[PDB]
Amino acid sequence: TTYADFIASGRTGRRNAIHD
Amino acid sequence: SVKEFLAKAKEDFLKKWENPAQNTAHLDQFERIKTLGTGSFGRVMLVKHMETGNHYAMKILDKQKVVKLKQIEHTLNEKRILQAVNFPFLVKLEFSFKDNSNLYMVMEYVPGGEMFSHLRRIGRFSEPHARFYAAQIVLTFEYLHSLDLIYRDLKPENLLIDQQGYIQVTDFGFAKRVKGRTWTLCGTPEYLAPEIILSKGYNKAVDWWALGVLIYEMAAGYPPFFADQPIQIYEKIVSGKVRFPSHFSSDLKDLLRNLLQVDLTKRFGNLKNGVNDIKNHKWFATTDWIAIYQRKVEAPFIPKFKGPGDTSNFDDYEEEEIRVSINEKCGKEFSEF
Ligand SMILES: O=S(=O)(NC[C@@H]1C[C@@H](OCc2ccc(Cl)cc2)CN1)c1cccc2cnccc12
Repeated sequence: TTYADFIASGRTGRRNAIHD
Repeated sequence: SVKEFLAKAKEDFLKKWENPAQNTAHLDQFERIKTLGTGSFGRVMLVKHMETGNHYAMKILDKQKVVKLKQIEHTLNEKRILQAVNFPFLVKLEFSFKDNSNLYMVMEYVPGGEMFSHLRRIGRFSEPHARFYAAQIVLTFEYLHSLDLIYRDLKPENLLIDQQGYIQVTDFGFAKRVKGRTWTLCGTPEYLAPEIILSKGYNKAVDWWALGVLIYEMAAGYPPFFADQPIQIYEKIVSGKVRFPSHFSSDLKDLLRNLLQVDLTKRFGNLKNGVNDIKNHKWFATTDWIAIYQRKVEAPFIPKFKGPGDTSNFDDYEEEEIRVSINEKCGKEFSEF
């Protein structure tokens, strides 16, 4: 499932800002 | 009237924008209690103001780290805009000041925690629940955009739930007052509009794309574009194929196709009718925009409140001593702060 794929991903914690 | 309310809001904002408040407190007026959040060049702590006994969230930015990360102008933006705005769903700035080492912005403490925390724990929000939060963002962006401000970091991590269950938006670090186009690559990967990724000039329409991402995430429990690494996220965004959970309503999917729209001539929020395309969409038919603004709608969720200064709705972070050097750092850079 998509939920399972998300929870197994490295991006379920707080996501940091990006900049250039 | 909305137009009349927004014209007066602009008058209020402009006076503060042109004459910013500066140096309205000092570090020794606060007792530092606990770290609530951390970033690349600073942290936010729960503090108590000794003279009033009020608790606040104090954002402490290390000047040298701001400089190293080339976020000087962005940080001046954040403070200048934040001291000038006034809206029910924006965290209010109470004081600001600086010392030899750091910049400080003291804001209202919002004890219910980040939307992010509740969303991850609970898993997803019902469509009515998500709609309640989304309406507040729509009105907030209507307000900000009317002042020529783009926000540029909408995400659940920047939305705090207050004691009444309403949203308060925090973190104006990428907020900018701009008429027309801007070019800086900034934001959070999952929420970036394709224009930003493709290094085009962009405008306030990037906030409306980000609203689409937020609504999707709230209702699904995961964002519409995710992967282990940002480059893979960007590829998914620029392809723009979104798949919706089978449980999303027809109205929800139609709103999101119009927000998550690569084509700027078609993206809701960016058309001739503006924000009213969003406000009058079928998904929002049961929303009383006036009552939301007035905080008269009963919130779907009210946070557990154990008392003044309680931080139970926040995660624990490693604590580090706040050091104030005996030499002034980066004086010229932050002169106007
Ligand atoms: O720090 S908070 O706890 N929550 C928002 C932050 C943002 C994002 O992290 C990035 C970040 C954190 C700190 C700093 Cl200085 C830079 C970047 C998710 N956590 C917070 C900030 C501002 C006002 C608050 C008021 N009440 C409670 C918590 C508050």
